[PDB]
Amino acid sequence: INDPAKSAAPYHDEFPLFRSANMASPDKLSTGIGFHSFRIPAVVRTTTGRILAFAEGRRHTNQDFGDINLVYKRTKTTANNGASPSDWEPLREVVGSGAGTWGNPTPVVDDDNTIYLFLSWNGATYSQNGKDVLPDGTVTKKIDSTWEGRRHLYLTESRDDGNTWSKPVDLTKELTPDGWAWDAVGPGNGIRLTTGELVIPAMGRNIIGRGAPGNRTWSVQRLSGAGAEGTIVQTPDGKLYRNDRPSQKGYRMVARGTLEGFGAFAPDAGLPDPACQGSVLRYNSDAPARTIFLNSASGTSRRAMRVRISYDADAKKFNYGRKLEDAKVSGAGHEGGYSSMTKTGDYKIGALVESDFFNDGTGKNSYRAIIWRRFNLSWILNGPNN
Ligand SMILES: [Cl-]
Repeated sequence: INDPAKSAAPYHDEFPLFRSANMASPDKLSTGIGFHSFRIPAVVRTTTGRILAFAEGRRHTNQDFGDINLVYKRTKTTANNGASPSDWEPLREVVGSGAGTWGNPTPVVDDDNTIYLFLSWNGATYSQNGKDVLPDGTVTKKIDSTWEGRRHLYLTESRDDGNTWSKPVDLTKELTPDGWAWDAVGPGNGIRLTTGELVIPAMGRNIIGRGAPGNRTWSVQRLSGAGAEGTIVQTPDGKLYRNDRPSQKGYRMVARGTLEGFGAFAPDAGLPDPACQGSVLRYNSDAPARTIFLNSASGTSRRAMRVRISYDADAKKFNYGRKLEDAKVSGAGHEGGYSSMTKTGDYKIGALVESDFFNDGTGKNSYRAIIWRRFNLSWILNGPNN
């Protein structure tokens, strides 16, 4: 019941990291290529201490389809922990080839500091629902099971602390079941287990990496009743824990297991969710061991961002935690949406969170930005609603 972290001085700081086209100093590539919106964050700390932040750079609108590039920023040094805006490099690109969709960043850092980045891809003229109008008036086809029309799974990696990235390699035939149309990996992050394997959450399955770090053999672990957008953590007991976006608004869907198989998914009544992506983080294993969870704690709204701690060996129950709105950002829209968390080298949690200007309401022209937050366990534990 005692957590020494509560006695530490509370710390928080927050600022926009991916600045949409409507903001002052909007984020653009060195090529001059700009983006209406940034969505779908992912963040990892590498073995050097450098922080890598990934996002979908949505070129023309905030929509999930059309020309979308996979963009990123690194901390300028391995030691600055992204503490202030000046600690971050300008926007770079992992991949932006063609006018199709490169997205769903799902990174994991291997033992050798190879940073793997799993990605989803679809063609320029396809969308999840089909019949969507593109900027030039073209009407999309519905994503289907054909090679051209299906969702692909790609893998790129960096061997130089995120400085450069390989041309992404298509692993669809190997790691996506045959006959699938729609697919998703993450988005958010994969993990490295105490036992040495990599686990990457995906739609209806886990991707498992075995063998030599940065030289892994990949395989698929099929799951029953998993969601499209999943998260994975190793709980203090050493078991695996999937915490997935539900198909309908309500609660997070949770299953527990091992590399040999999982039990059933069931709603976690303690974790309301509006059918949106979430994020989970293994903080520490020594007493008191902690798992961190972040989503919108609402059955209806994405604007109820809440970070929580679980002390349970199986992460059975999370505390109330703290509303991110307790440390609100101004000038970057209405915060809430997808999120991603890492530990920093200075004993903080670093979180990326989507934000929405809502200037076009629910419409395609509403600018979307991504906020970077740092806070310590003390900040969470000293929340007024605990
Ligand atoms: Cl969504």
